Amino acid sequence: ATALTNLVAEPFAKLEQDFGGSIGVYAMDTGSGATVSYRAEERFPLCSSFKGFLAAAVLARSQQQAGLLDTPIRYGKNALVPWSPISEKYLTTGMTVAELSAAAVQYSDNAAANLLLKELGGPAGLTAFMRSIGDTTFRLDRWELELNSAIPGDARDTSSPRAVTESLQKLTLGSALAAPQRQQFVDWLKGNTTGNHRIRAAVPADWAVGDKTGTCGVYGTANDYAVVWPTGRAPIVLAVYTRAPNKDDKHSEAVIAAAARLALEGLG
Ligand SMILES: *C(=O)N1C[C@H](NOS(=O)(=O)O)CC[C@H]1C#N
Ligand SMILES: [Cl-]
Repeated sequence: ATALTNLVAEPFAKLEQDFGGSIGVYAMDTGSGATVSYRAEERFPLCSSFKGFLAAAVLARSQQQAGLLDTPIRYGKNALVPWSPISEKYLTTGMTVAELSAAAVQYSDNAAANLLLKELGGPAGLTAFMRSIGDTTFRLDRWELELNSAIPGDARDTSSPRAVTESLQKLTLGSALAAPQRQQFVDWLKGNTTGNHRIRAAVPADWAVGDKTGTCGVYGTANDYAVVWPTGRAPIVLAVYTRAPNKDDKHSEAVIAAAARLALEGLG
């Protein structure tokens, strides 16, 4: 007999009632292969969460371009956009590709993400990297900040929780990348600073977590994805995405953390 997915689903539905929108969740236990899935194939806006996959695409590029990571990108004023706290600090000097990548992942630095997008040939460059690892769902169309609009019905700049999770698993645990680059991706995720009230809030403090958040700032639209390493057990890969129908519906970190908990607890 298979899982009773109605029973697995029930507490997510309840959560989304008080939230006033939609929650998408996919979790995969890499030990057992068990999964939790709720609206896991619906599209949700990526917001800043594309920046993790961006860093991975940069790492993929570096495999073929020795020293790309230690190459400084020296930029002007036009690179800068709000929510770019690290790239703003280094305007007068520049930042290496590695530094920009760390800033994109760990501070969700907007300007740094746009600078790296330019290196890959724009949003379409990153989408093409995702297609190269078999993600047919992911689509990044625009740049920071336009990609944050999160307008109801817009398929631009979205993916599914499931596709996010499968791609995250390929890049962090599978061999999609070479082992040094894979470790570098994990290290960047592990050092994220913006995720303490989301998936990390659901995980025992002594378990290692790498994550990337997104917060569009409208339409209740926010997210997190992560790899979790329970001590002495196979890692878990999961993604939690939200949206809501009104522009002024608040997003909620508590809801994200609650959905992560339900997902993690439901794996077996
Ligand atoms: C991305 O979604 N961002 C970047 C920035 N940081 O928030 S995040 O949730 O940590 O990713 C502010 C909100 C939004 C923008 N712009
Ligand atoms: Cl400029």
